Amino acid sequence: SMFGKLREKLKSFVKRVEEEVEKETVEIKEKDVDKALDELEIDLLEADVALEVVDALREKIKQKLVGKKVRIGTDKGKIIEEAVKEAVSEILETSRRIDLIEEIRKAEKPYVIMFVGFNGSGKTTTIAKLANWLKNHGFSVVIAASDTFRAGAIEQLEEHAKRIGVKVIKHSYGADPAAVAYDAIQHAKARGIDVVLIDTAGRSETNRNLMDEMKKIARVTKPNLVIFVGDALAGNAIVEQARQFNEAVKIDGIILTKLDADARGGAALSISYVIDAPILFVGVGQGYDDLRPFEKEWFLERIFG
Amino acid sequence: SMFGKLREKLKSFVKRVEEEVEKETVEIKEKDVDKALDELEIDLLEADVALEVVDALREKIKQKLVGKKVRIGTDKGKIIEEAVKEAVSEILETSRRIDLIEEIRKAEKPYVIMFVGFNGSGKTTTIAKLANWLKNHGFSVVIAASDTFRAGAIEQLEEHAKRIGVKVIKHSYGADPAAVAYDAIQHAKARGIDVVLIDTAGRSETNRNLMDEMKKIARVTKPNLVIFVGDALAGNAIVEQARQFNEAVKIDGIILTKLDADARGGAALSISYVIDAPILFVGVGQGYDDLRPFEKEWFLERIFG
Amino acid sequence: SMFGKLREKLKSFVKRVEEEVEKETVEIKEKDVDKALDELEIDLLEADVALEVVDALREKIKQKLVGKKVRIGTDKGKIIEEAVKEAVSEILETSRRIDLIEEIRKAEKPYVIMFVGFNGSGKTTTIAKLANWLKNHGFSVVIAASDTFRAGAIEQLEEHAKRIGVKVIKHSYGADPAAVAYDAIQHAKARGIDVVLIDTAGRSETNRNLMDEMKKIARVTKPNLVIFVGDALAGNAIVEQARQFNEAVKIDGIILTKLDADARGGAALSISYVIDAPILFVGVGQGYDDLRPFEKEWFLERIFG
Amino acid sequence: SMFGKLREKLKSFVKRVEEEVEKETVEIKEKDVDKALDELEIDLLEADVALEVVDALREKIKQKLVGKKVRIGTDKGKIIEEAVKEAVSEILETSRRIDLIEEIRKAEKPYVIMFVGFNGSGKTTTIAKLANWLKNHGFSVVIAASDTFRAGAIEQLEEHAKRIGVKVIKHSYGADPAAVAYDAIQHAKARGIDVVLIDTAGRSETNRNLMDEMKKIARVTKPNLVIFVGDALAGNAIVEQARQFNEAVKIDGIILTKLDADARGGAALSISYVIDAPILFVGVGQGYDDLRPFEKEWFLERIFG
Amino acid sequence: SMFGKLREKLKSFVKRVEEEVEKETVEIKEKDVDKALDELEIDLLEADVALEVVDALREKIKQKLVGKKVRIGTDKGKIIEEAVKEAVSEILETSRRIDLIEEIRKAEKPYVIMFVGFNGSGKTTTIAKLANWLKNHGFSVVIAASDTFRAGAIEQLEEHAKRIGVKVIKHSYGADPAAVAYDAIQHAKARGIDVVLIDTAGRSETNRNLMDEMKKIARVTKPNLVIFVGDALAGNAIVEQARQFNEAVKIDGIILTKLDADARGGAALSISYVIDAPILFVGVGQGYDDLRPFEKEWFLERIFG
Amino acid sequence: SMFGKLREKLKSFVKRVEEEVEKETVEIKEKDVDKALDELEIDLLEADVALEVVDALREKIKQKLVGKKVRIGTDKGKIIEEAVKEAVSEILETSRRIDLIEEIRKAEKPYVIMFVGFNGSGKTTTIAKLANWLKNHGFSVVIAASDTFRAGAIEQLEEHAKRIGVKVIKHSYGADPAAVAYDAIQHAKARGIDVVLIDTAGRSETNRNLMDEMKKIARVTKPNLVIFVGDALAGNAIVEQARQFNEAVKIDGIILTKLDADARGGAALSISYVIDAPILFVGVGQGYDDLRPFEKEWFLERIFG
Repeated sequence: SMFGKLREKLKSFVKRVEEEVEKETVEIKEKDVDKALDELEIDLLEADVALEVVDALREKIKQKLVGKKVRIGTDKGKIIEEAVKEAVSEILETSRRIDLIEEIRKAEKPYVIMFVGFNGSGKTTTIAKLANWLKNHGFSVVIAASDTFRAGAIEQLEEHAKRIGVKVIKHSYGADPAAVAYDAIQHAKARGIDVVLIDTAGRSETNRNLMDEMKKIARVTKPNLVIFVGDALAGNAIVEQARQFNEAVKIDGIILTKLDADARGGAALSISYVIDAPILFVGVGQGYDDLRPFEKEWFLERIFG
Repeated sequence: SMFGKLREKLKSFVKRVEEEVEKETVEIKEKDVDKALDELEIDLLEADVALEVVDALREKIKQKLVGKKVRIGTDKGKIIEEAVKEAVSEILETSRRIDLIEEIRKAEKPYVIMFVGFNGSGKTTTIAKLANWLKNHGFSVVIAASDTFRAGAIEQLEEHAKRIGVKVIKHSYGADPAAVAYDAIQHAKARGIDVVLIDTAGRSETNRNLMDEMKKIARVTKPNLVIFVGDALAGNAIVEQARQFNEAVKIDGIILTKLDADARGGAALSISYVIDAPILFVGVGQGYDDLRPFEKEWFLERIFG
Repeated sequence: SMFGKLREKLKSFVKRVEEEVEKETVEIKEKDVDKALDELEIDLLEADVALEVVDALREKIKQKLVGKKVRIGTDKGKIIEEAVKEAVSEILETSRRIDLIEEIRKAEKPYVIMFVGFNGSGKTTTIAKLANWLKNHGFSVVIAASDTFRAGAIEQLEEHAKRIGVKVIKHSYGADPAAVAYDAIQHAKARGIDVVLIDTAGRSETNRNLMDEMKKIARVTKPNLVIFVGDALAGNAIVEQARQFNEAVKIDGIILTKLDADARGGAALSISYVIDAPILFVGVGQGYDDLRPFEKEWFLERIFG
Repeated sequence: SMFGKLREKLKSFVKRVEEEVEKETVEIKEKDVDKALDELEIDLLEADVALEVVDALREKIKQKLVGKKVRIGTDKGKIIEEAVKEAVSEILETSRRIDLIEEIRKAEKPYVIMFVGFNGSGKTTTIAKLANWLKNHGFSVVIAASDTFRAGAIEQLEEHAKRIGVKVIKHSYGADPAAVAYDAIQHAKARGIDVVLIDTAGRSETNRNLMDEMKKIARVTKPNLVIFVGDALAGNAIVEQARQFNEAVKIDGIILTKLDADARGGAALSISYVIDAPILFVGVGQGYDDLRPFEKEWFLERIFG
Repeated sequence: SMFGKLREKLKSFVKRVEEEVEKETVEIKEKDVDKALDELEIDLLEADVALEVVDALREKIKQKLVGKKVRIGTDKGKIIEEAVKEAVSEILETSRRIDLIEEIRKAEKPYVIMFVGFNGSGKTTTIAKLANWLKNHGFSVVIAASDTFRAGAIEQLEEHAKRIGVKVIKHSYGADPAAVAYDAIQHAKARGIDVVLIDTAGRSETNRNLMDEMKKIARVTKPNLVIFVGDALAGNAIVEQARQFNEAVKIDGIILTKLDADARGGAALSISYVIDAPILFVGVGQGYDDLRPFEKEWFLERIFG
Repeated sequence: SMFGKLREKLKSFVKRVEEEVEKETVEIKEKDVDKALDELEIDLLEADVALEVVDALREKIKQKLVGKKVRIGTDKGKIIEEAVKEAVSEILETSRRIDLIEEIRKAEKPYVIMFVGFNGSGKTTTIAKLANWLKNHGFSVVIAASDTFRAGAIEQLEEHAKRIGVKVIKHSYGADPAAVAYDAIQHAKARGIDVVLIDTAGRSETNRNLMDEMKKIARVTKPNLVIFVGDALAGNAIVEQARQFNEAVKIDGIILTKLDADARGGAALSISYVIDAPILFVGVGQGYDDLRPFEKEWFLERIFG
């Protein structure tokens, strides 16, 4: 339940190599892994795995399995499957990890966090849930409603924020996004508020280019942290989405929403490696505590079942 | 908390009439109500109230207040406010009510329900929640995944449906929507399943007009019930959305999502009167039981505080 | 200078018939006019003349010229050219004429005028100029800024209106258009203002269909007069534009802008006949008094030079 | 090779009924055909067969098979397969047939033919090929280039037409389509030309609605025959395309292009029944003689293999 | 009347600092200006002032006011208001000024001027008005109609140009823009004409990218001067518009239209600083002489009232 | 028949220079060629010739004709016309030529060829025709159907490929393009197939940028050869189309389709010079052998007649 397509293709690679070892102590032949890896590349490409992740996986798996001897009679599966597990693990932990709580505590207040992402990414609810998480840890929070052309989205943010006791700074419909965020930062300075979260637009407006707007807000607010948020069910999209954003304003961390429904998993496996930024939180449900700090070992076990 | 703009404008009308009675047993003069009602019309139009609802409100309020005597010394507010309450109540209960459970029990199985609405309406999660509600009442359910160009939306539906034990009938990406629904109906016939719910597209596709597609599915599946679903936060939209749908395929019932965040309320007040269909359920939160059967008196008290 | 293409094609028809009379008292033969009229139809169609106007012209010209004798030696040109002049004149004066000033004087105040047209039609400046014209005639005027998504257009209207002493009623960006117009009508009632002019949107908005919006405003404001405004330089467009509008809300009168630059003239010749509404004013320049009451004889002489 | 999906689903229905007869002189039971027909409906809907054709097929097949006795030992397949063949045949020959050559011979010249269809339908090459076919039969032809915003398409038409000795009437880029066609008709009158073919636009232009333009051309040219052309490979499209066109201007005949590559066949099977117009020619290749007069028996044998 | 929002926010900053000096010879404290400047930044951002202009203003105002002593009893307002005036003045006069008349006189003829800007900028009428201005100064002028897909715009240009005696070089609808401009330059060489003005497209065409087209015309015509034209009422737009253009072809000078109606003023204040090009002319009305050479002191007094 | 506009403008330049020599052994004066070349530049720009080709032509023609003496009485035309012929010839043969057959023979199999181009370019039929050409030369071929969102285009490719005995590798609708191509390369390795041809998308998809997709496929498949295909009738387009593609992935060779209908010829003359890649094949008809290897001398004679 989760990552089925990715898991099934990884298992099919283990079984192919195991066949070669059966027909065949014996040694695992490079020619045999090369062939099976060619089939795996086809499968992973169709499962939304980025090429550079496919290439890194080939490199790691080859280096781990070529030269290896299967003591005749033992359990092949686990030797081969152990190389694959290690390869996958290594591509997850490439990005330098970030301890949000320690970064905030040690920083001069307010710690300001800018969110980027396209509409449908789950950005607005993520911000409310993160505000709640921060408060449960003893931090005060204020939210800047800089998504100024979506009255509906702001109403929804306002309703979630009232419930958990965090203030939303907003101006009138169509206001300048950067002015709203700068306003929230001043308000936070005056009240000794620990963290400012910036809710941004997720689509261009008439003569207001999305990437240009993100650069302006970044220049105006000088964020401590830029977080990309992406919808895991949009497999064929999130990685290219994060590439565009990263190109306008460097991404520090990633949050993936609706991960519990992600039956594929190639994009989720790839994004951290490609963007070179750690996954900080995963959304795994519709309740507030359904935003969990990312746990590598939990992720790995969901991939391998 | 909810319907603030609507409530504030209704209260401002009560206060204006009360002023007239104070400056002024005295009698409440038609000229005085007419004037205050002109100001109310301006206010309700800016709060997304449909004109025909504004007109019905004027007619009812006028008929209830003109000729009425305020015993000098008593409480004016409650006499005037009582007319307004009755007027609003009468526009809510214009549509003939539908008892879903009794309609299903008495019908030949399967009872088939077609949903219509644009993307963003909350249609997909509503269907899962309604399936859950039906099961809690002893009905078996199957879902037809006829929204065949949204792989992400279907994954999400599949995940919710597995959790509550209802089967999803789906075909491959881009399949014919009507064929999927007809497939689910046959499957339901074979297994003695009580209810079939049809999850439809919410946007046009290249050479596949949304309204034309809805007519085809209706003709193919002959639904017992057609339910429009609409997002309450899209005040300026839901009523015109339902008008278009009603025009292609007659709407029997309405479900409004995200009502807990609706700080305005004019559209929600209007939609049943305009479409001449009862509101069956309201979405008031992110949990499954956050889809509640519509309760008129609860609604009225949320409007008047 | 003006209407050159139309004039040149009409003259070319006169010359062709005159040739036939020369080669040939003699009589003007129906076969000869029929042939020359076939060539004229080709020419007028390429000059934006609507088919039903082409057909009416053929019918009138044929009836006027067939059977007619040219006294051999006289001036042919003027006999033939006189039929054409009469035909053109008759298609201009098909619509029942409207005396705006007498309609206003005799009406119960305020007299309300709704304008319709697509952006680029010159609608906004036309309204200011008409307000000025009305004031020069002793009428008080107020303008409703119901084009609520164009901040730039409203600024421009505000600036023109301040200069001539007329008040503009406006709400905030994105407000409900009908509420603004109803507001201006109440304001006019309170101040004894003679005329209300309604400045409307000229393009659809996200989930706000232009024709649907025009019907709502009409229902809310119950205008005495609906005026279509169109840009004469958009030859291939204005007639179809007016057809669409007429279909949603009946057009009473037409104003054509930028007529002084119209080197073609087929559309301007056609529009009144097709819509069955008189041209009330023509825009012939950039100054305020460059909006002139339509004068049939002036128009005819501009066509024939 | 051709119509594989349609054929495979029809065969699968025959085999299901045959199973029922085997497990089971015996008689073919209505309950058995009903069930198998429910599965066929699912299959035909997914193969682009229109519902009303699915319904007519059910009606005919049921009437032909219910009550029928299979003499025990004989060949079931052919009895059942014979009913299906007859049903399919009857839906092909519903429209009254048109003998183009006899219609032209008996008509007053020029016989004018207007073509309608969206770009990509193969309309432009079809017109050239039909012109060639007409000439091989002794008719003179002229082509009106009324697709006036596609310089590339007209160049291609001009090149094909020069090769077969037919004249193309064209004006300058962006000219009025109706004026071009009326021009070609006059030219044809003057030269005693038998047939005029009108090449029309296949997409809307800025302020020039496609259906409105088609009505204008029809009114101006008064065609003897209106031919819809459609691309068979656009299965999910051609029927709705023809519906729209038929709605603006009644369709007399249909030509389907690229039929040799049509591996599906549901739309091609349906279109004549739905539009109530005969298929006149099929395009089965890239050479000029690859436009063949439609032959019902050839079509049937391609469907059944 | 003009620049009200900008003026009101600048005045509100003066009053805040003056309060601090009152509550408080005294000295003006940096902490006090810093605070008030933070509020000013919020206000100027919402008034369309570009960030780099906000930053330059902060830098200049701080440097001018910090350390300054208010002789107790004197007029504070004027000391503070004088710093602000100087700051604003310095951001206006950052770009090196251009004397158009002297540049033309001293140049080898023809002096060629290319205009860039999006449709709605007022580009076409600006060119006619500038041609008139040049002629009033003794220069001969020719206009290249390189906006070849807007027949309406060219008609309007032709009409204005005939009135003032300047020739328009134009080709047929849809012609190559660069060929038209090169044609006008040759024509000017042959007739000893002093100045060529190039009227360009203001929107992309099917497969004709606007910026790519501007580079081609620049390469073909080698202009002496490139002028950006922008509509002042499009506050949220002109600066980004000029950035894009500047990026494809370097801008030498700016003309702002409809400045008399500009009730905001932040964009108009910013554009010269951001683009590093002087404002050459302002449009302040609908008559020909309503295009005025830019006058810094007039501008400043309109800002401060 | 072909290249008429280009030829006519080149001839008009020869005649102008010849006039100068007549009015005038005499010598051909640089001033005379300069003038006539200015007129030629206007003409070639309007015929879709790229500026850098216009510039190279001027440079070559000037160098060849200036200083040249016409022996008085001889044939001027041929001396001048000979310079022009040489100039045109030199711009055609600027790109280093490619012998496809020798490149394939000498390469390690499979030789992989990636095609790029926008829809409507004739890419899909070109690939089938090239496959046929390769087979007639003794090479085995496989086609990768990487244009995965066009079911119709793939059906057509499948039908052409079956006829000539080449296999098409395809996956399901909407599959990952790069995975399909990598699949075809593995299949080719296993069967000893000489050449792999990659059929790519020609338009962007929702969140799948065309140029980004082309880079991915190139990275995944490491093609030996990248071929741009372009439609000659799209004069105003192909050169900019090839520029964009070249920018994402370097173009090695060009194929121009529908050249037999190209009545203009400026773009076809320019493209090789601008892209710095040879034309490998021209499409001159609808049959398979209507894809001809490019022949410079044949091309030149078609240009000059």
